[PDB]
Amino acid sequence: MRTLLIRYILWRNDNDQTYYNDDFKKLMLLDELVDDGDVSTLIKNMRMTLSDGPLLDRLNYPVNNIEDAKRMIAISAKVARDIGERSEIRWEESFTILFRMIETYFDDLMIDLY
Amino acid sequence: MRTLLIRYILWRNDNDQTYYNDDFKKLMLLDELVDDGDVSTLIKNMRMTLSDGPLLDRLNYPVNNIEDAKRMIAISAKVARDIGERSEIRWEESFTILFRMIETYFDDLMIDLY
Repeated sequence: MRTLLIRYILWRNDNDQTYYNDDFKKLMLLDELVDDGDVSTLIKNMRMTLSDGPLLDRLNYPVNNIEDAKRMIAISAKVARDIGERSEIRWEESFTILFRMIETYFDDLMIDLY
Repeated sequence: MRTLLIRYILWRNDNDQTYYNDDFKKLMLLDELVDDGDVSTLIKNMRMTLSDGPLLDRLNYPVNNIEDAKRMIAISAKVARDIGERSEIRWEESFTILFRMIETYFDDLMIDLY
């Protein structure tokens, strides 16, 4: 789950066909859980501050249920997409926080998705 | 370079052909720079301690030249390979340290490799 999620988020960023996998299709369904307006707001802030700061702030939100986790994956995915591949983001820092929150839900997320 | 290296190390760990890229061939040539005996020693220690601790210790070594960086990538790659896919390693923590040391060499590593 850790690997798959890293691979998926990175893929959402650059859209490199050479790194696409069909397991991404299921994870892509989680996008409906996140409003595009929230993503736009987040991107605007990231650009305003020239940092992943606003993304890390969103990732530092509490995760109390699997739906909360699904949303964090989706927000990471849509931000990754919308920010653009040129964006010099230290992705491992975002993954550190994302997984710090969602790690426990990995077993259930895997069942829920596949 | 950050993305490519994340993708390469993760690929070395699971050997999933669906995540392979031709750019990995060049990075695989760096393996000659690292002795297999050092890797064996490191793996033995990781297993002894049930942690990535010994890997993180190796990654915390100083990087004074591009060859030092090339070796850190190679040690990360061979450890990733030899440890096995089942290994519950928080890869992002290893990437945090690896990139903390090698980040500056990214531009030169890219030229040197491609």
